Amino acid sequence: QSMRLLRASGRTPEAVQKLLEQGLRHSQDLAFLSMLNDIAAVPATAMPFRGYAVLGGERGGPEVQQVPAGERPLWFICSGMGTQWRGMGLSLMRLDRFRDSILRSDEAVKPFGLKVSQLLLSTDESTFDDIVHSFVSLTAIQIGLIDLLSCMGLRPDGIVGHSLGEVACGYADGCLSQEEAVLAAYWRGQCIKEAHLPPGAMAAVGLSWEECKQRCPPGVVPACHNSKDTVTISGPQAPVFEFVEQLRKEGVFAKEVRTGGMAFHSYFMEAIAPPLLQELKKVIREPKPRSARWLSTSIPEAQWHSSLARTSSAEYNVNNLVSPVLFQEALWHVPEHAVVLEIAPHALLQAVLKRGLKPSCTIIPLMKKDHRDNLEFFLAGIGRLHLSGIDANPNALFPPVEFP
Repeated sequence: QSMRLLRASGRTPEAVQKLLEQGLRHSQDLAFLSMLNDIAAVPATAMPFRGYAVLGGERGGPEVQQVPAGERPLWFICSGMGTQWRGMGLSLMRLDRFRDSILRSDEAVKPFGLKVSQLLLSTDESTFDDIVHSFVSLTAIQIGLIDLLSCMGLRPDGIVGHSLGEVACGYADGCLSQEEAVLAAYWRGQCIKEAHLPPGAMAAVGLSWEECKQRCPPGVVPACHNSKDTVTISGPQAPVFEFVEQLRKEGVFAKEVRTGGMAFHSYFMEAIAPPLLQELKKVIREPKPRSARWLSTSIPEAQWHSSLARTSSAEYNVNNLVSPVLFQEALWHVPEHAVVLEIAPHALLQAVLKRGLKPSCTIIPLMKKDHRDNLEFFLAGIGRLHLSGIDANPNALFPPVEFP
């Protein structure tokens, strides 16, 4: 499985192009490429032009640009809202560190008879229609992506999650373990499955959160504060569709969100809190404290200096399911020149992230739903870190090659 990321640096664009050209004409010499990648670690101060190319496959045209001087902070965004699709991650399964993560996850769900790998390796179009399947798979993949990133020594300066994403976030913050985090996905899924709730629904709507609060029919609530003029509403299905229709009729923006007839982050879920709280309290014994890096979207800023806030307990994670997603409010804290990575099997939030952030923020997705080959895509993403001054050596992602 030849494909490699090559990164380059130099005091002139032409230096980098020439460099990339050489790697291209030595595509199959891994010892050589590994060397080139070690070389590229050079301050913009010294060598203000950086470039990259993914050798193997064809998103492989080179990218070169001038890097600006200085420190840029790295931010992890973990998506959650339904980023599932038939064949997630088989793409990335070629990276041993990734495959090893997922198998390590399988270990956590060996009981309950579920193989996340079997799930991903599956080929049934209905396979991810199951809530528990999706939930675990989503979180599995996020952990994998996190592990890939961490192997290149990438420590995030800030972490922000969205619904289920706050589980991944815990893992990223080193609050939850792989075992802990994966079961959190499982139980959250299982408790819901078992509940057999009425028919619910959710919808993205181009009103303000306040306007949403006011204009909302009874039983239908604002659920996710995605941006300043985008909010996902949530409640019993009948009225959710009725609302989205009236809204379209009057030229507001209004896109259904597939969620399996479910009203998440609403009173509906309140039913499932006590069972979930039970199970999770078993899984997260001696809960760990959350760091200042990890901004919470379940709890609002004002009650952050708080006990529920203090740690990522079963109490914290149950609250997440019930409480609304205060995402935009967290985004407000991401600084001006942040590099931001969407950690998710699909980059659903790219739109909202771009919208709720500034030209000087750089936003990098790591996977695209149904992409020809997500390794290429992910590698490209890693290339983009280079172009943005972040030091991330791809050599780490592949087997070593010393002494030819």
